[PDB]
Amino acid sequence: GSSGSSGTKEHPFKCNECGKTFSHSAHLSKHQLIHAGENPSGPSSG
Ligand SMILES: [Zn+2]
Repeated sequence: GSSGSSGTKEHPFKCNECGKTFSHSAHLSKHQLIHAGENPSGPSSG
């Protein structure tokens, strides 16, 4: 058949923390640092 029913979001890199997608890894890896607390909280509320 085919690997990827959906049309868009066909990037080889997909974040598992949120569910994002990046064409290149460098982008993902970098976008991952955001999940590892890399900014001062504020308006956040759990
Ligand atoms: Zn993410």
